[PDB]
Parts: sequence; C-alpha cells; structure tokens
Amino acid sequence: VVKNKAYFKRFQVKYRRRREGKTDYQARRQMVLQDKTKFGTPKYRLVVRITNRDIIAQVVQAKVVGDEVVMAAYSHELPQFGIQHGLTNYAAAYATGLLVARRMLTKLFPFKAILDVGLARTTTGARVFGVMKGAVDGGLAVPHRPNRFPGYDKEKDSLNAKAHRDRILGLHVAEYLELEGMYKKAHAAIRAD
Amino acid sequence: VNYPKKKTMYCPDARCKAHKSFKVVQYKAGKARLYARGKRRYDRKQSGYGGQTKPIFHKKAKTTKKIVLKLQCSNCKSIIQNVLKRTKHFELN
Amino acid sequence: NHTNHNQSRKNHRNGIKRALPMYLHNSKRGSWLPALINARRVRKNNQKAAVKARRERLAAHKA
Amino acid sequence: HSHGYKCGTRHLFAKKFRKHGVPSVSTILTNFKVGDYVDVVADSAVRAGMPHKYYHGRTGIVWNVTPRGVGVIVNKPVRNRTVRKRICVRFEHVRKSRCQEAFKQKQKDFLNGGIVRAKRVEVLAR
Amino acid sequence: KVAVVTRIRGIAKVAPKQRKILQLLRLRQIFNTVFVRLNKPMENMLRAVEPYIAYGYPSLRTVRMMVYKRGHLKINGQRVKIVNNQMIESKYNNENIVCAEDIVNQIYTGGKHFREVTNGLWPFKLSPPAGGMRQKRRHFVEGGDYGNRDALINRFLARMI
Amino acid sequence: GVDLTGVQKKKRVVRHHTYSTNPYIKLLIKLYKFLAQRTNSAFNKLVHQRLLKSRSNRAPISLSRIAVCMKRKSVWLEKGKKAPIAVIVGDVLDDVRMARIPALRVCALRFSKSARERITGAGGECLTFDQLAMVAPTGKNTFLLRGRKSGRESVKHFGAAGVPGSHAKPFTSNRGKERQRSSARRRAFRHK
RNA sequence: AGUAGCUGGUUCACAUCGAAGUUUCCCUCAGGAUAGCUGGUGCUUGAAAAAGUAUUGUGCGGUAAAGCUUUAAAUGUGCAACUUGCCAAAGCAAGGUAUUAAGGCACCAAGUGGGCCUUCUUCGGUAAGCGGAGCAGGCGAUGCGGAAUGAACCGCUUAGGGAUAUGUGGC
RNA sequence: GAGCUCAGUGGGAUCUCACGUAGAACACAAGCGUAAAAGCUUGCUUGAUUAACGAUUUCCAGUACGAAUCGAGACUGCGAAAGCAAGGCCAGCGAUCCUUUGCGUAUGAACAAAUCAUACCAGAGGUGUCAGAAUAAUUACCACAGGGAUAACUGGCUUAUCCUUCGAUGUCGGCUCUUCCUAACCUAGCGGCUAAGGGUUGGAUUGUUCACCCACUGACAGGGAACGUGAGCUGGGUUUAGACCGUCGUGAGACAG
RNA sequence: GGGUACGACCAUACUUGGCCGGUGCACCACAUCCCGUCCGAUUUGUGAAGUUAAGCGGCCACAGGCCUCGUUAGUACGGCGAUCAGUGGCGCUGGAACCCGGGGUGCUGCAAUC
Ligand SMILES: [Mg+2]
Ligand SMILES: [Mg+2]
Ligand SMILES: [Mg+2]
Ligand SMILES: [Mg+2]
Ligand SMILES: [Mg+2]
Ligand SMILES: [Mg+2]
Ligand SMILES: [Mg+2]
Ligand SMILES: [Mg+2]
Ligand SMILES: [Mg+2]
Ligand SMILES: [Mg+2]
Ligand SMILES: [Mg+2]
Ligand SMILES: [Mg+2]
Ligand SMILES: [Mg+2]
Ligand SMILES: [Mg+2]
Ligand SMILES: [Mg+2]
Ligand SMILES: [Mg+2]
Ligand SMILES: [Mg+2]
Ligand SMILES: [Mg+2]
Ligand SMILES: [Mg+2]
Ligand SMILES: [Zn+2]
Repeated sequence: VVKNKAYFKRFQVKYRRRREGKTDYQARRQMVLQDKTKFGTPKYRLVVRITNRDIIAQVVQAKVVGDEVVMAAYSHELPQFGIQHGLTNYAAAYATGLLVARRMLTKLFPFKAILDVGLARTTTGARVFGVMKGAVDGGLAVPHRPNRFPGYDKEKDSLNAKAHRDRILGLHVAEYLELEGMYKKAHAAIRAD
Repeated sequence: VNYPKKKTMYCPDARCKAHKSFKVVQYKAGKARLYARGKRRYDRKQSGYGGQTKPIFHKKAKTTKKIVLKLQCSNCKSIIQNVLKRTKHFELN
Repeated sequence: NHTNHNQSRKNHRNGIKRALPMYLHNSKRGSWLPALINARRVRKNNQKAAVKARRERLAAHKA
Repeated sequence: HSHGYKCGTRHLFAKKFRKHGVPSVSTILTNFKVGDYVDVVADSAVRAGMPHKYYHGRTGIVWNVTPRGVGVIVNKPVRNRTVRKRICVRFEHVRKSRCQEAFKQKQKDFLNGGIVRAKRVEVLAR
Repeated sequence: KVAVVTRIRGIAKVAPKQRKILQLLRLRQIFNTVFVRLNKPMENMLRAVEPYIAYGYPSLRTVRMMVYKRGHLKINGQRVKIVNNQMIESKYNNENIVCAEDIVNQIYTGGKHFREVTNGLWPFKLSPPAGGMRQKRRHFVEGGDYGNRDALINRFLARMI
Repeated sequence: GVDLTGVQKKKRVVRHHTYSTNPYIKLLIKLYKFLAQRTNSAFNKLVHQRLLKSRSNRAPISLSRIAVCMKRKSVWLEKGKKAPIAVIVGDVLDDVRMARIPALRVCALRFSKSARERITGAGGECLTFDQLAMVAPTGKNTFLLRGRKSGRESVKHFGAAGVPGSHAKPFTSNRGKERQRSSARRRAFRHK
C-alpha cells in the first residue's frame, strides 16, 4: 500500500491552486516578478482563459492579498455588440481582447500588460494569441512577437498578415461554413463601447 | 573535451561590435626567442664559472593546463583569445 | 594547538567595539548604478540651489 | 580541515518538514526600499544569491536594491570589533523585519494587592 | 516594590555575566548595598546573581539607618557623607527631593524618583554582619546566606549597618 | 576588593602642563590658567588648554584661511557690529594665494614676518594674547580658529598601503621603487 | 669580535599602568611577520557611536529530552525601542529646501605567540598526574587567610598602620 | 523554451492502466535543494563572449589566491511573454621574475624611419611543500649549539603518557651484606584456617634472570628495599673505535643477527 | 448563497469511499483550416447535438492525515548554586516531546455573474 499513514505524514500537499490544477506557478512567479529596484510600481498582466464554452480576458495585477482584477472582457458580452455566434472562436477572441484593451483604456508610454497564458499551449495561432492580438491592437502595449499569430510561417520568418487578418475577421469559419463584415461592424461597435 | 571548430562569440572590434563566428585555433606558446630581454640576462648570467645560476623548476604537479583559444572573426585579423577549464585532452571538432 | 581560551576575555578588554553608525561611511559605490547616477543629478542640483540659496540670504541681508 | 562556503549547513539550509518548495508570490511581491530592516534568512529552494551562513537569521538594513537582489548591511563580530558587513542577496533570502513593529506601534499610539474573597480552597498536603 | 540587595560574596572568581550584573547593580565590593526596585527586568537581574547577593524587602527602619548612617551622596563624583539637608538639595536639584526624609521615602515607598534618588547615592558600604553570616555559599532557605530572604533581610542588614 | 574592570580604560591622557621650554608660553599659560579659572568664560578655557598643546597639535593657520573664515563669519553680522577678533593658538602664516586681505584683527602666538606685514598692510592689527586678555578678557566676540592638520604629510602615511580600503602613503625614499602594475594593486575603494 | 632562530649573563630606586602563550602567514614547529592583548602619546568633545545585563518586540537555531533518521527545549543568538529614476501617466522611490555608565577616533611601541589547572561539556584512548577541543574561571603574574601539607581547591584578592566586624576554617 | 514525470509497487499483455511526496535522477564524494521541476525527452542555441579596474561574501590580517554572490554597459541566445542566461550551484587550483600570446599606441633619451628589443594592458606556461628555494645517502671515526620542549634510561602515573633528569642520577647479572613483606614451601598449632617467628641446599649447561636437569633436603615459596646493593667488587651480558661472517646496500656503510 | 476567472495563505483546504445538486464550469461533437501527435488521447482549431456519469462543488466517515487545546507534566531535559550525596537529590530557576483525549476539517481578496 503506497498511501499508508506514513505517507500522509510525510506528504506535503501542493499548493491548492496547483493541486486544483488551475495554475502554473513557475510562470506565475515569473509573470509576477519585477525588478525589486522598482519599489512596487504596477505590473499588470493580461490573463486570458478559454473556458470551453466562452473566452475570458482579464487585465490583472498580483497582490499579496490576492491579485486585483483591474478589468475584464468576457466573450459573453460580445453578443451585446452584435456577435451572436462563435463566442469562443479565434474570431471572437480578437474582439474579446480588443474589448478589454478598449474598456481598460476607457479608464485611462502605452499601457503595458503582459500576456498570461496560464496553462494553454502556445502553439501558433492558438486562440489565446487572438486575445492578445485583439487587445494588443486595441491599445494595450502587450509585448509580443508574431511567431504565434496564425499565418506566421515558421520556415520563412515572417507573418502572413493578409492571412492573419482573415482568421481575425472570421473568414476562418467561413470556409468551414458574410460574417467578415459583422466583425468590422463588430469592432466599431465595441469602440462605441 | 570536444570543442566546436567555430563559434559565434562576441566581437570587440569596431568593424564588429557583434557576434561573429570565430575561427578557433588552439594557443600553443610561441618559441622562446634568443633576444628576449630576459634570455639575454640568463645567458649573460650563465657565462662564467658559477654553474647553474637560476633555479630550474623540476617537479611538476599539474598534469593539465588551461587551454587558451585564439580566435579571429572573418571580418579582420584581430585575435581575441580566451581561456577554458583545464582538460587532459582538448580537441576541437 | 588551537585553543580559543582567553580569547573572548582578551576580546572584551577593549570591548567588542560596536559597529560604525549608519550615518558615517555610508558610501554608495557598487550600489545599483542606475539609481546611483540619478542620485548624482539630484545632489548636484541640491548644491546649485544651496549655493543659490546662500546668495539669496546675503542679498536679503543687505537690508 | 575543510571549510568551504557551505560547511556545516546540513541542517541550516534544510527546508522545514512539509514546508519545502520555492518562495511564493507573497515573497516576490515584497519590496525593499533602502534603509529597511530585513532578516537574512536564507531559503534553500533559491540558490542564486544565497547568504553565506553567518548571515542566516541576522537582521540588517537594506543599503541597496538591484533588480533581483537586496544589499544588506549586517554587523559581524570579528574580534574586538563589529565589522559592518555588506552581503549581497537575492530577494528570496530576505524576509522583511518586524523588529521595529512594536516601536512603530508606540509612535502610532503616541499619535498593588487587595482582599481576595475567594472561597474554593483545597488543602495542599501530599 | 523595593529590595535592598547586598553583595555578599567577594569579587574573586566571578563570571562575565554575573560580573556585569553586579556592576550595573553597582555591587562592586563585598558588603556593598543598593536599593533596587523590583521590576521584572530587575527580578531577572537579581535572579542571575543571587549567590553573590543577599536581599529582601527593607523595612522603613532599615531604610532610615542606611540613609542616615551609611548614606553617601555622589557629588562631583565625590563620595560625600550625608550631613546636611543642604547637601541633599544641592545634589538633587529637585523641588521634590530636599530632605533626607525625601530620600528615605523614595527608596522605600518605591518612589517616582526611586532612580533619581538611589542613583545619586553612592552604593552603600556596609560592614560585615555582626555575629557573622551563615554560609555565603548556600541559599538562605538552604540554611545559607545568598538569595532572597524576604523581610528577614532587615535583621541581616541591621547587623551590618 | 573592588571591581575595577573597565575603570582604567576610561582614564584619559591629557596634558596638564606645557612641555614648551619657551618662557613666554609660560607667562601666557600663567595668564590664561588664571583667566580660565577666575572667569566663567569658555574662551579662556580653550585658549588655556590649546596653549598647553604640542606644537604638533597647535597647527599654524594661513592668513588666507582667516580671511576666508572671517568674512564668511562677519558677512552675516548685523550692521554696526565690528568683526570678531581672530584668535588662534598657533602661528599665523602668510598666503601668497591671497594677495589682498580684509583689515583683519588677528590674535596669535606668533606671526610670520609675511603675515604680520600683510596683516598691517590691510590696516588690521596683529595683536598678541597679552592684549587679547586686555581687550577680550572673556572671549567676547573673539573668533577662535585652528590651523589645518589633515593635509599634514605625516598623516598621509597613516594606515597601511596594501590594505584594500586604504590610501595610506607608503614610506619610501624612492618614489619609483614601490610603483606597481595596475593589475597587482590593492583594491582602491572598500566599504567600512 | 666569523656566524649562531641556540645557551648563559645584562649593574640604581620609586611611582603609574600591565600582558601573552591565541589568529593568519613563513622549509614555518626552540624563530619571525601579522593581528589581539599592553603601555605611552594624544586628539576630540562631553549620556556623541556607552553596555560580556535584563525587559519588551521581532527574527535565527535542531543540541539535550522525545521519537521511531523525525517534534523540540534550557542555555544561547540577531535586530529594534525643488530637482532627477520607476509607473501609461502626475502617485511610489531618491536627494533637498530596566539598571548602569563620559562617547568615539588616532598615533607610536613593547612584551608575548611552550601555557597550565580547574568547572562544566565533550572527542580520542583499555586507562592514566593521558592526547584533543568548547565554556568560564584561575595559576602563570599573587600574595593573604583556610583546607596539617599542596602553583592553580576554599575565602579573599593585596599602600603603611590601629579599632571593629567578619569570610572560608574552626572552638 | 516547451512538453513531460520519476524510483518502485500492482493489475494486464517493450508495451498498457492505476497508485505513485521524489523513496529517482541532478558528470564527480557528501549535504542541500528540486515535481506542469533544477529530473527526463525535445527544439532552437552559444550567457562557457565582452563586461568601462562596480561593490560584496567566504578565508581573513578583514591581505591575497581560489570560489561565489548582487550589479551596470555591449552583443546576443532562448522564449508569445514576463522573464531567464554572463557556464554545468556549492571542491576542481596559484604570486613575484621570467618566457610566451594577444591587443592599442608609448620608449630605445643628438635626430629619423625600418628591424629588433622594451614598455603599458589582458591572458597563458608553475611553483601539489599548492602565499610559491632548484636538492641524494652515510658516519660506530664523527662534531658543535642546545634540548628533559624530545626518545632510551631514571622515579611517577597508568595499565602507554612524556611529569622529573640530556652544563650526565653508571647498565643485565652475579657475588657480598642487611632488611621488610606474605595471596605459607618447610616448620608450629589446629581443623582448609590461622601462623612472617626461624629456615629455605649443593651442583652441570648458559653472562644470565629464567628454565631445565643431577643430588641433597623437613623443604628447596613467592617478593620488596631506586627491577635492594659498581667512589663495594666482578665485567661474563650489553658492550664505541679494530676485525670476521650472514643478510641489506651501487657505495660509504647499516642489521635490536 | 452559490458559479467563473485570477488569486493570497498553501492539508482545518490532503487521501479514501459515500451521498447531494440556477448561473457557469465541465464532460461532449467534429476537425475543414491555424497547430501538433504512432494516434486530435493529449494539444490545436470549429462547434452546441447530448449529459452531469464524471470533473466540479456540498454534505458523511467510532476513516487515516492535518490543525487546535488539554493530558502527559512541573514529568524529561536544562541554566545557576553547595567544604552537596555517592549518578542523584536539593536550593534558585527555565521547562518539553511522544502519547492519549476534546474540538476542528479552510479561509480571505479582486472582477464580471446567477
Ligand atoms: Mg510557461
Ligand atoms: Mg604554540
Ligand atoms: Mg534548519
Ligand atoms: Mg561560617
Ligand atoms: Mg564555589
Ligand atoms: Mg595639502
Ligand atoms: Mg593594577
Ligand atoms: Mg629554551
Ligand atoms: Mg535530532
Ligand atoms: Mg538523544
Ligand atoms: Mg593553611
Ligand atoms: Mg519546464
Ligand atoms: Mg575594482
Ligand atoms: Mg578572485
Ligand atoms: Mg566552481
Ligand atoms: Mg604553505
Ligand atoms: Mg619532558
Ligand atoms: Mg638494580
Ligand atoms: Mg653505591
Ligand atoms: Zn570581429
């Protein structure tokens, strides 16, 4: 028996939120880390999550009490802006993040949150990078390189923005399925915010 | 210790100020030339009837020694040179 | 032989001298440089306004 | 006969039982302005910037903050004098002090015997 | 709220911790005496050197005899025998402390100037107890001499004064 | 039968009599010993103790350094207040680096022939401690000064040179003898 | 008049203070240099940067005990009483308008660098008046009183004397 | 950087599933630490570069060497990113002189260029006795300055120490003579016990002691007295120089043979 | 009151096995493309038919563990003292742990949300 009484003595429970499986902490401890020389001036973090039904973009900064969630842009609120369908697709992530990026500047050299992928694999064109590219294009100075935008070829080190633009506009789902105009119309309608 | 036959180490030259592949050559000490300032002394001091006049080190204890690596960017002649750890068998490839 | 006997006695003869006060050898120097350099820019400006201040006090004192 | 930098640290740098693991976010979000008191309690999980050993548990003021390190002035009794040491330290190894928390509480607040009528009373004899 | 501590062993062979506490008690000789009020911090000093001292809780009479008979002010660093109340008011520039009766109240009632008073007194230089001690090595309750002996110090300290 | 531990270490070493063989110092100590005791003034107590010092510890002052320290003192004085006498218990030396000086009223044990002439070329008096006592029996607006002694070349030798913090001057008849390659040297700076 | 890190000797008094047998280094181990200890000279000013001590507050610890290599003492141990970076930015940062007790600093310099005993703690050794350490105290360098006697036990430590009273020890 | 999870156990067929607090691995001893990892695979890589003489820690004398930490500048590497990296944590290494190599001007002093050499500067060649002379024996023919800081010896302690003694305390034995002890051999008295009184032999071998033998004897007991006793002796043992042999040694010479 | 995200402390929140059940969460559908595997299992992208079985969360273990306090225990050990006794008491003092038992079995922060 591996899990006898001696086992639960010497056993050290991992952190609740790792034990819960909900967070990487080598990343949390680096995402959060900033130069001590900075006496503690804010370091915002664009945490972004793809709950299987709906996207969640959330500008955030760490605190000892528990990190403040300064602003957030759930995909649920997309339909409020005319996106009635595909509220978890890459075409939507761009507008979710572009939304938080625009709802965050609405309070406010560019604002500089950094992306917090959490556990999502950073394969090219992953939806998480659509939240960035949306939010990054929406105002926030999220540091990044085009390497994981869709339409960025590994071989040939260059993005295909004429292709990256497509999936942003929902042409992505066109061929799997007139929408392209409801996103450009979607975007003016979130800047109307 | 196998060592790369070429390395993109950083270059101090104005022409560079950049990483460049460097043609690695091992540093072998140059010939001890006769008219070195201090060979002329030793020779003058070995003239005459005192036998040996300076100590001759005999008992080595080191089996290995630091392997200085002369380098030189393709761009120019200048030879940056840098030390490694002691090894019994340095051999670049 | 290595006995440490009579050492704390011999040491407390002239006391353990307590460490220097923080207001003395408070050199920076090897301080994280970028802060250290901005500090010079301020201290140099403190000097120009200290001297400029005394020039004021004298002109004020010609009355 | 063999005093290297971490002689006799088999217990000193051990993590406490069931309290292993690298320092958390509460650690990382602590910040050190210069002249702050601190405790150089070395944490083994972090190896870069670890304090010697003498400096373990010593208190001192920060004299210096670099991006990942906290310079700390820590008195060392060398002989008849306390030499005033300048250990460099990664911020994980520095637990901020409460050594003055009482005194700060004070200037925060700066801002006999009689009849005992007791009735239970057992005899004390063996 | 006041013990009349009395150094009772001599100055030889005493350890660095006891040796410091005795200096801070100003018990630098044998039958020196001082009045120290019983703070916890003092009760922990006295507990550190009890084999070197006898003490207890002086009676008002014990206080009179020491201050009147053995009482000596520090004056310009001079050890000055009390003789005038003039002598006392000059030492203690304190509208409170004028009488030699001011002194005895301070070093007995526990005083607000118990330090202001007892410090301006040279520590008392008592003679060895007449009729002898018992054993300067054992604690008083062991049938010896050192350590707290409560109110009984007045007897012991009476033979000395 | 007494703890004496730490009593002897607190004993201070002070001069209580001048080692000077000079008769005039002794008439001058005779004065200020008296004047220091019979007056309440702290000035007489300083002139009297300094007067007991070594000529080492009575460092000379530049007349240049009096003119500086004096005007710097007197410039603030409210109008109609004549400047303080510039007493020094030491020699006063002329300074070539300050050709023109204010009508100072310096008072010192001794003056260089150059200091005395520049001092009077400015119209300032060059009075002694005798009439200092007769004009300022108390240190009434005297301005007691000291000559410098840190720039003294003896103290440039203090400490070791080889010790890393230090910038002591090594003792050497030969300046080039202990010269050294930049590589081999002690670290210049070092925190205390 | 070789040299001797060795052996032996080195001539008045009194007063003032008064060690070390340890650190690093050395073809160093019977010696140096170095630092400490000590003296002298000051300097500087007078609860300055006082403390072989507590209390209080805050860290540190993993030995005894415990336990079956883990919890955890006591004795300890630390500490305290406008201009110019960062931030998205003007806000943050930085520099500026209890008892007792004289504190600090400098200089020059000696002797010393065989220690010993004991207390407690140990390590090695079958054991030792044995080798080795930790702590403190001693002898060394110091009598005096006491243990009949004793370098270091006990008491007490000491200017020349008297009275008194004691300490350890006695009657 | 990313992905991953391990040692082992168990269920099935190298594989598969489960559990699996690290019980594995992490060049190298050991400790430490470590789990979406610091381990394992994987990809891209050269931060194992340069680093304006920055400061620090360890050793410490608060010197260095080494090692390490916090840094800044450059140029990078990886990574979406924050970040991380100036080797592989921690042991793995070294002055002056000299040689040598590099690097960017300087000197070769009447002048000038080239050569040569030197210099600055930064590495390297090494001192392992590792803060760094370049170093075989022997002496019984020996010698000196010392040392009881240090052997034998001499007493002490213990059951080896190094306390006394090296400006010297004569070694083993015997002989000689005395003396004391008793866990008594004989004798005496008892019934093993008491008993120190008096006695305890002569010889062969061997220096001996010791042992063993022969003979006697009532018996042939054991010990102390500086292993009693050398200004008492003797000098056999030990025994310096001479010499011989064996062994050892290239040899001079060594051997408790 | 609950659900989500990001959390701080990191077992009172852990392990096991139960039962319990509106936003969402989840599982779930397919993989055309971005992207990645022996395999879309993982991962990635695209969905919204299904279900809560699970996960999740909440309640139960004469559950183990963990936490808490008491018992242990003024015990162990310890500092100081004695011209103490012959390891131990004593005087002055500091003072546990294992164990067993009672209790307990997460809590707080930001954001949008039923
Ligand atoms: Mg990550
Ligand atoms: Mg020695
Ligand atoms: Mg520990
Ligand atoms: Mg008695
Ligand atoms: Mg005693
Ligand atoms: Mg000068
Ligand atoms: Mg004295
Ligand atoms: Mg000698
Ligand atoms: Mg233990
Ligand atoms: Mg034990
Ligand atoms: Mg006697
Ligand atoms: Mg990883
Ligand atoms: Mg430097
Ligand atoms: Mg170094
Ligand atoms: Mg290393
Ligand atoms: Mg050496
Ligand atoms: Mg000896
Ligand atoms: Mg004999
Ligand atoms: Mg004889
Ligand atoms: Zn180049």
